[PDB]
Amino acid sequence: MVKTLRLNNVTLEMAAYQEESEPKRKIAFTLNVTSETYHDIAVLLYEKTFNVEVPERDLAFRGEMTNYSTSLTNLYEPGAVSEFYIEITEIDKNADSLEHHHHHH
Repeated sequence: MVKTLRLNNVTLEMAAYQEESEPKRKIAFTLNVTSETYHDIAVLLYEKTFNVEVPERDLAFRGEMTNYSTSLTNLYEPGAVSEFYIEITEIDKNADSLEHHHHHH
């Protein structure tokens, strides 16, 4: 029961968590963001890579957002309002081959 879900230190709730376990493990969780902070969030879309960590199934996963899902939104407190898509595909090495690791870590 995937209730304890963390996206890079950020604990997350959802409404419709749906992961495709075959040909491509796509973690599609429906995040219902509310109109409270939705102002900036409407501008946010996919953004970055996500470190999906789940203690139950034991998955310290770092998948990529293909950024072409045609969905919007990224994070922020899930209430029960704007059901949005954050469907993260099982990361491939298709997108570039450079170890682009240097943000602040």
